[PDB]
Amino acid sequence: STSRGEMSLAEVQCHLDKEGASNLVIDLIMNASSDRVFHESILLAIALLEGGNTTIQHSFFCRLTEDKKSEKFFKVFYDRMKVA
Amino acid sequence: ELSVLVDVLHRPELLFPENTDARRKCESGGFICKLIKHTKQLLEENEEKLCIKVLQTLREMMTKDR
Amino acid sequence: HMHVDRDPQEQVTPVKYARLWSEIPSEIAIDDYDSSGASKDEIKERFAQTMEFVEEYLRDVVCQRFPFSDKEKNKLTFEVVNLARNLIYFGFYNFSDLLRLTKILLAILDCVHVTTPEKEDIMVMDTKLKIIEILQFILN
Repeated sequence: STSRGEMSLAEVQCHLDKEGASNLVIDLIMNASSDRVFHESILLAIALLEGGNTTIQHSFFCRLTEDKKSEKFFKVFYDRMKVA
Repeated sequence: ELSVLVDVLHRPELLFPENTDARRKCESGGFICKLIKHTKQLLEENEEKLCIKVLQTLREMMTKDR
Repeated sequence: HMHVDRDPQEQVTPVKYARLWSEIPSEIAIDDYDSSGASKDEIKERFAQTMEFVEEYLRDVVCQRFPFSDKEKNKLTFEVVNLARNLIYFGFYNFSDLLRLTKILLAILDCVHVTTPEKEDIMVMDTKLKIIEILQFILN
């Protein structure tokens, strides 16, 4: 028929989640060295999580729980807020 | 032009001939997976502009009126 | 290594900025900006046969159905494309010639597309990486 990729916002977010864009953004935040990279990672995560997608929140929680490296992930936010 | 690039990234499997190996690989969504996998290790070699462009395009993939 | 990497040949930039405004730059047709080489031709004519040999060899590789199947021909292809890259970056090619070579390389890759665990040859990937510098130079 029309052969149109309707791809509503929720299914687009879940689709990009399956490949692991969540891991991409969390790792970019983890090993960020420039302000612009961290800012773009934050914006990407905001756009990805918009709408309260439960799958993406579950993926974040699962990786943060299974990964022992999350201490620097929280430190990156803590020191940014402290500097502010 | 940026919108054209994003639209291509939604469905890049159409650019290949049907029933070929490239097209079966791309039809399964492996292109975006490979792209993000390369982007993951990309930050070490100090390519800030290229990683920024990749992230901005991935973010703009989440927009309406496409 | 004997002739190409020798004096007085040296690297040339493809994008210029200190363009003197008082100069001509007339309508200059379309594909004749890369001209007025009154001094480069004296070096050019002796490698003219080499360059046309490179072009005809790449066209022959285009004619071959599978360009990256023979292991022993891969060495010749790799060093030929390396020589072509070094010739280009030293300023030995014109604009139309660069377009012809670009079409040849794209035809090679398109034939590879038509052809399309599995430990591919590392030097095949090296050959594929080699032409990317040529593409960057022609875009500039």
